[PDB]
Formats: sequence, C-alpha cells, structure tokens
Amino acid sequence: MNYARFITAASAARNPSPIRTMTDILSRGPKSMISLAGGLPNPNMFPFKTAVITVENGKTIQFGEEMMKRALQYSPSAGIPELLSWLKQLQIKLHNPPTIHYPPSQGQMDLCVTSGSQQGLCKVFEMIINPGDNVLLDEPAYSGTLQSLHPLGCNIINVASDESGIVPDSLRDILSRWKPEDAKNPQKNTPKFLYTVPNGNNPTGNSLTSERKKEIYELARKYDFLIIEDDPYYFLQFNSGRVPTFLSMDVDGRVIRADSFSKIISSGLRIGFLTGPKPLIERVILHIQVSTLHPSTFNQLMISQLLHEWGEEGFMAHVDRVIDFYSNQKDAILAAADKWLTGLAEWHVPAAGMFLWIKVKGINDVKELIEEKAVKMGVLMLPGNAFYVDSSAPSPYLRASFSSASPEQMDVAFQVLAQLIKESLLVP
Amino acid sequence: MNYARFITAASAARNPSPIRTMTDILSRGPKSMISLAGGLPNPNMFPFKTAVITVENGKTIQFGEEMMKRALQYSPSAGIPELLSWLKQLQIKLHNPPTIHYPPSQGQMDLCVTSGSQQGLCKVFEMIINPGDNVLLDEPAYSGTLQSLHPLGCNIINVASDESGIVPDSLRDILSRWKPEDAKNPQKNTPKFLYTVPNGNNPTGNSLTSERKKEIYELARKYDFLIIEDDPYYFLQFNSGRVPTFLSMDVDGRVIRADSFSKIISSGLRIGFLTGPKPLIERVILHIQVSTLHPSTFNQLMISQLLHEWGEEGFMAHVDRVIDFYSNQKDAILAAADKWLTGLAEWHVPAAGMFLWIKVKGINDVKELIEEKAVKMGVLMLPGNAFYVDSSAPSPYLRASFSSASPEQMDVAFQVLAQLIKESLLVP
Ligand SMILES: Cc1ncc(COP(=O)(O)O)c(CNc2cc3cn(-c4ccccc4)nc3n(O)c2=O)c1O
Ligand SMILES: Cc1ncc(COP(=O)(O)O)c(CNc2cc3cn(-c4ccccc4)nc3n(O)c2=O)c1O
Repeated sequence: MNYARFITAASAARNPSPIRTMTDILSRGPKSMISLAGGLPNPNMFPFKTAVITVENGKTIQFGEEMMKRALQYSPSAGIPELLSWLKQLQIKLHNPPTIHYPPSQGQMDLCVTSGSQQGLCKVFEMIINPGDNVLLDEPAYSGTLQSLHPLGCNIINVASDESGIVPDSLRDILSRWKPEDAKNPQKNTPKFLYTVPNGNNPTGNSLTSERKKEIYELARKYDFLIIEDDPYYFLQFNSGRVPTFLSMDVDGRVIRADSFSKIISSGLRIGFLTGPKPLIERVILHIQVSTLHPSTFNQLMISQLLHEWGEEGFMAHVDRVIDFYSNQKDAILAAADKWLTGLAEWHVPAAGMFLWIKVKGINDVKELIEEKAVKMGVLMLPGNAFYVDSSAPSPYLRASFSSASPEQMDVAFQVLAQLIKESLLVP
Repeated sequence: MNYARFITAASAARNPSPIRTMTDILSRGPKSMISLAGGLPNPNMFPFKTAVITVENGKTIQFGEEMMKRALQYSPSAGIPELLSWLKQLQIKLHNPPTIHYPPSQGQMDLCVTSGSQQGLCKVFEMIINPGDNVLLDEPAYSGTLQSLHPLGCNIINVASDESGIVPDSLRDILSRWKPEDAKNPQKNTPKFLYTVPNGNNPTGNSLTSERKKEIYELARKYDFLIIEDDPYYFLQFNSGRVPTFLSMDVDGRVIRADSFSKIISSGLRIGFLTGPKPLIERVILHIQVSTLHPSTFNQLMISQLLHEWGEEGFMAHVDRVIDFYSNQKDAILAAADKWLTGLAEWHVPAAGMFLWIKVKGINDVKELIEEKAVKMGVLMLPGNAFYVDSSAPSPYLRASFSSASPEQMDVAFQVLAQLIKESLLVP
C-alpha cells in the first residue's frame, strides 16, 4: 500500500529524536558503556524510594530500589519493551494479524503504548486529516471523536447504521459517488478513512457482526481507505467468545486499531495502545516524541508486572469477571427500563459496553427535560445531542450508563424519567 | 491584548467536552443525586487495591481503598484540584505574577498540569503556529523544540546569544525590519513569539540576566509578541538566589511559562505545568481533553501528597539538596575537562542545568568521532548538530551531561575523548 497519501505534509516532515541513533548504536558497541549523551536526570535525587501495591486479592506488586529508579526515569517513546512484547503476543493470540511478517514498508504490524487510547486516536486523526478531507463514520458517535475531528476541518460523511452497527449497503451507496481508481487520483477527495467503534458503540451499545465486518473490509479495499478500529469495549462483550476484529482480517495493512485498558484495568493510569502498519505507527510515535515524550514509566511497570504475573490466562479470567459484573448491571438497567419506560421510550439491548441508548417517544428534544427538569428532581442522564456532528439539532435520545448505579438507584432514576415524559406530553 | 490573533482557526474552533457542563449543573441541583449521565467505568473492577510508597527518608505515602479508587479513575483535564491550588500558591510565592487578579479576558493568571512540560510546549506551538509564521529563538536550542517546530512550517529567526543568553541588541536589530504598528496589521507577518530557555539553556548551560530579561520584555511589548518561557532548569540554578522570571514581569499577560518536575521530582512520572493567560491556557486544556484527556491521576496524587506534606519550605529544601548534588557533578566534569581537554577543546562554566557544551578545536564536524569512534571505545556524547535548525551543517560541538556519571567515569570518558580528538588532529 501507498501510506504517503494518508499522511499530511506536517506528519511526513517529522524526524526522530537524536537519542534514537544513540539507542541504535548502544546495541552495536561494548557492554560496560559510559553515557554522557542522554539528558537523563540523576535517579538518586528522586524522593520516592520503593513501592508496594496490593492486587485482587492477596497478591502484591513490589518496586524495590532499582525498579523504583527505573519507574521514575524517562523511557522509550513507544513504551517499555516488556509491556510492548507482552501486548504484541496478546495481539497475535487474539487477532493473529495477517501483517505480522510483512516488510516494514508494506505495513508490518507495529505497536505503541499511548497515554490512554484517546491519545492514539488523536495522533492518528492529526496524522491523516487535511482541511476538506472526507471521512466516514456512523452517527451517533463517541463525543470525544467528534470533538477531535471538529477543529480539523474535515467533511464528516454519515454512514447509516442499525442494531448490528454500520449497514454495508449504506457504505456501498455512499462510495458509489467515486470510482475505485479515484483513490490514486491527486485531484479527487476519496475518503481517507472509516472510523467505527465495533463493539458496544458509545453511545448506542450496538456491535458489528463478523459478516458485516467482512463486507466493510471489502469496500475499504475496493475504494482504498483506512479503517480506524476504536475498540475500548472489545474486552466488554456480553456474548461468550469475541467477534473477529477488523485487524484480524487486515490482509492489506489498512487497519489502525486502538485498544484501551480504561474499562478493565484503570482509566486513571492513562495506558492504552495502538496496533497498525509500521509506517503509520512510526508517524504517531514521532508526534508522541515531541508531546508527552512517553507514557508514565511507573504506570507501565505496574501494568506490565500485573500482566506478566497473571499471564494471558489470568488476564482473560479477570476480563471474564468484569464482563460478568457489567452483564448483571445491564440486566438491572433493562429491568428498570421495562418497569418504567414501556410505552414511553424505545431502547435496544446493548451487545457490549456500559451504556443504554434511550429514545423518548412523543418528544422532539430531551435537552430541557433532562438538563433542567430532571436535575431539579435529583436525576442526571446525558442528552443525545453530544453524539451528533450537528449537536444543535434536536434529539429525543439520552445515554444512561449502567457501570456504577445500584438497581435501586436505577429504579429511582427511571421512575422520575417516566413521570417527566408524562409531564412533557400533557402540555398545550 | 488580542489573544485570537496569536492562535489558529483550529485552536479557536475547540469546544469543551459535555462532562464539564454536567458538573456545572451538578452543584446547581440537590445533594443526593443519581447520575447515569457520566462515562466513568466502575472503579471496583480495577485490580490494584491499596499502595504504600516510601519517601526520602523515614516518610511514607499511603493510598487506602478509597484513595486508590480515585487514583485509578478519570480526573479533570487541567489536573487534580489539590495539585492545581498548591502549584498556584507556589507560582504566586516565587513569581508574584502581575496578572493574578486581572479579568479572565485580560489574561488572568491560569495553570494546568501537563504530561511533562514537553506536552505543554507542544500544545502551545500547535495552538499558535500557522505555516509561514515568524518565530524567534536563540540557536543552539533544545532539540525537542526544534523537532516540534520543524513540521509546523514556521520561519525560525535566529537571535544572537552569548554567555549571558539572548543579546537584546540582536533582537532589537532583527525586529527593526518591521514597524511596531505592523503587529496590528493582519497582512503583516510580525513574530508570533520569542521562545527561550532562560536558565541553563539546553545545550549551552548559559543563563539570561535580569537586565536582559527586562530589555527583551520591553521589545516584546513594542512589537507585540508572546514570550514562551520554557524553564525546566529554573530549580537548578548554580548562582545564589533566583533570577526574576519573564512571568514575574508580565504586566501585559504576554508570557506562557512551562515548568517541569523532571529534573527535581521525577522525569518518568510525566508531570509538568503551564502558567499563562487564561484564554491561552483554556485553548491548551481543550486540546489535552481530546488527546491525553488528563495526566495520570495516580501520579498527580503521589506528587500532590508529597508536596502537601513537605509544604513549600520542604519543597525548596529538596531543590537545595538537588542543586548541591548537581553543583558537585558540575565541578567534577569541569575538573575532568581541565585535566584531559585543555588545548583540545573550549567550554564555558554552565550557570544552571546538567550539560557541558564543548567545542572541539581544529575539527569542523564531530559527528563521526562521536556517533562511531567514541561508541566503539565505550563512550556516548551528543553531537552538536541536533541543536541547530540546519542539523545537516557541520558542528564542532558536543553536549556532555554531568547528571549521572561518577567523577571516575568522567575521567575515563574524557581520556577517551582526548585520544579520539588527537587521532582526528593527525589525519590530513
Ligand atoms: C529545554 C527543555 N525543555 C523541555 C524539556 C522536556 O522536559 P519534560 O520532561 O518536563 O517534558 C527538556 C528536557 N530535556 C531532555 C529530555 C530527555 C529525555 N531523554 C530521554 C533519554 C532516554 C530515553 C528517553 C528520553 N533524553 C532527553 N534529553 O536529552 C533532554 O535534553 C528540556 O531540556
Ligand atoms: C469510544 C471511546 N473511544 C475512546 C475512549 C477513550 O478511552 P481512554 O480512556 O482509553 O483514552 C472512550 C472512553 N469514553 C469516555 C471517557 C470518559 C471520561 N470521562 C470523564 C469523566 C469525569 C472526569 C473526567 C473524564 N467521561 C467519559 N465519557 O463520558 C466517556 O464516554 C470511548 O468510549
């Protein structure tokens, strides 16, 4: 593939740090080397000495004197080597990407640890988007993505979707305005990429099927666009097993995948990872180098130590317990919606994640009913407006999270909503 | 001050996330509220339970069950409130900025925690720079800043400098190409900003005097440009007292200051902070919101707990012990250079920081000596090329860090350097 056409002039202009050549020559010189090269501060000046972190339950992560000095010091831009190698093997085990052994220039599978998956996505959007470029996505979409794309000056083209996510026939119809050969044409503006959240879309809770992913991938090949697979709910699917990902079917090296530890390990530690073709991942790493430099070494070492002790089996057993908890939370929110909202609202059973997307029946805009009337009654939900490119347009939808509230709290919240629907209906 | 004229259309287009709006109406409603509006994962699913971190020396930082759940959860984009308030008070005590009580629109002093000071600088450059803009700086300059500015398409104008940093007469001569009234002219390209490292410039080690800062500030007012004060060695000055900063003389609200904890507390934790006018700090926070979201909550809580227990006095006492250690390292590197390099190289005594900037006599380019010959002999130093806009031009300079090597290691390293210089001197 020609990666240069999916890279801005600014992104292509990025050069590596002078410390890259120094690290490459460090592995080509003697063993007992003296370095006065790096701008590394003295680790003995740091006030934190050792650390003990207890793990669920009875287990213990310990940072001795030397490990603590490493944790408090600068580390590689793409992430610590032990976390990268464990994650690489996880990706091979979970997705077996076709690109593992491709030459670097042909999109060889590459990884980098990011400060949450949001950082990876942002660098990816900034690497690709020139003002006026065309991008594809299905609305309602994650507000963070829309807020990230809005300043970039791109035209966002909405792809139709249903309970099984993106409708491939709608994507087929949209793309028919171009001819496949337009992707090679400098005077044509064929879409740079398709962005999607394939499992438990934020805010709908809907997931793509394997069949639909195969059809979407074939259209991405035909019109030569990238697939940005933002999958933070991959490890939060309600069904047993896992639907094959876009990365698993990536024969062309056209998929950039974002994974997150936010919903399973910790959101506050800011650790996620990007998997994709080496020429694109390299552009992202060069941008990280001049911004955050690297993700927290301390946080990476905590997660790396946990993952190595658990192994892939202990990791998957932990995700299984997390899924079990969210599955019960999902049943409790569905039971509250059944009790109070039957006849008043419409909702689908979410396939993954932590949200219930509710459509209020005889109301055009839910914003004032929620942002004002519901708050006064002691209940807060998110109005749907925030999940569309045109956020000023009226929305009868609301997003309700089932991650934290108790069944009794959900019952209170839904009873209130039901009376406010009956209130906004009897108004002349 | 007209802040919109300094920023890009993309930066001005940034909008806040909806989670800020929901928090604004949270305090505006009852106390025992049920909120299904948020997107926070359930914290009880996170595998880390408690933490104990030992501090220098005999002291301990503890994260109980509830504090650990906070540390592992999402937190505000600008930083945790207790770290922000402690940092705000430190800035007032150290710099007493003239803008503390200005209205928000007039550049009221504002702060935000960043994932290292490099993130703050990068967001600041991205917020300001349109291709073709003129920017001022003194070369040799920090490689990270040059590598960051290079993709932005700006014209970098070199300001002459000496052992006391930027020469105000050179800045005066450069600016004379414009008339002060051109700064109000949209069709003129007057400089957007002056960037400088006022204490222990990376790589020279040179520091600006108070008198030079006052003259530079007056030129910044006359031609209406911003001052980007990148000061990571502010807490690493070898001279007695601290030279007043650009922020301390900032009557106009034209200074953006970057501070770093990398050289004093931890480089690996990725915690720094930006201080500047509220309209500009807000644009940076809005960009952080779509990228890293926030700095690690865990890392901020560790630093915040340490700073609150130390107090500002304990913090300043720690910086004194750090300066004392680097002052001794500086004497050891100067003694090693005197012994091995006299007649072979030239160097100035650094005023602050951790680097010795060495000019090799009789050689035009030190790159092959440093990147190949020295590495093979087991010694690493940085060639000077990386500190200039034109990195391909030959450089007789090298940067040697005195932060980590022992006096015995410096002696070995410089004996090797002397040997290689001698070898080069004999080749005709
Ligand atoms: C003027 C100025 N402005 C801002 C900052 C940024 O500081 P933050 O940490 O607060 O973001 C600095 C920090 N400088 C350096 C930081 C460096 C880090 N590595 C390194 C070495 C090995 C592995 C990974 C990284 N090597 C470094 N070298 O060589 C440096 O010079 C600065 O000097
Ligand atoms: C599809 C998709 N893609 C990527 C990501 C990013 O994940 P990372 O953490 O890996 O960067 C998500 C995460 N989503 C959300 C994250 C949220 C964080 N806060 C919050 C709440 C209070 C204080 C501070 C922040 N509120 C949030 N809300 O509302 C969310 O929906 C995602 O859903």
